[PDB]
Amino acid sequence: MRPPQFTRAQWFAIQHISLNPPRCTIAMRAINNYRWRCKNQNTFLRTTFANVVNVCGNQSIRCPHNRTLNNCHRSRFRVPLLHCDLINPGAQNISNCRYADRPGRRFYVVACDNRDPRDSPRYPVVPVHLDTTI
Ligand SMILES: Nc1ncnc2c1ncn2[C@@H]1O[C@H](COP(=O)(O)O)[C@@H](O)[C@H]1OP(=O)(O)O
Repeated sequence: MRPPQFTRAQWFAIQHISLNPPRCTIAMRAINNYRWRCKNQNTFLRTTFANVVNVCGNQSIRCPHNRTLNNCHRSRFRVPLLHCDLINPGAQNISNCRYADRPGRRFYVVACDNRDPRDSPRYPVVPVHLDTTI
């Protein structure tokens, strides 16, 4: 459940965009604050919001994880990433979750939609979901 105070685009940036992320255990705290249980896995794309918006404006394709949607877009280049892996599953409380940091590099596929009235008018079309990385 995305917290109502944030638009889909804002929650996407909070969960998946970070050029220079801190350790996973630290970065994930803000995200787990709004959940019932700690997130098992989360990926941060080391790029800028502006760059993802550009990927939105390219060739459209069916979303791999949900082919009924023809609103996905694949990046042209592989981008560095930071995978955050949960260490204590079901174990420790949602207050003391620790993560392992794991670097990676690949293409990403995002679903994009029309901006929310609360979003910046500068970007008519914005990224709202990370479908997968290849
Ligand atoms: N509207 C949506 N469309 C597609 N995937 C979604 C949507 N809402 C949540 N998800 C994805 O479902 C999974 C489980 O959601 P949750 O843990 O909140 O229940 C996550 O990978 C999440 O993506 P995301 O990682 O961006 O949150």
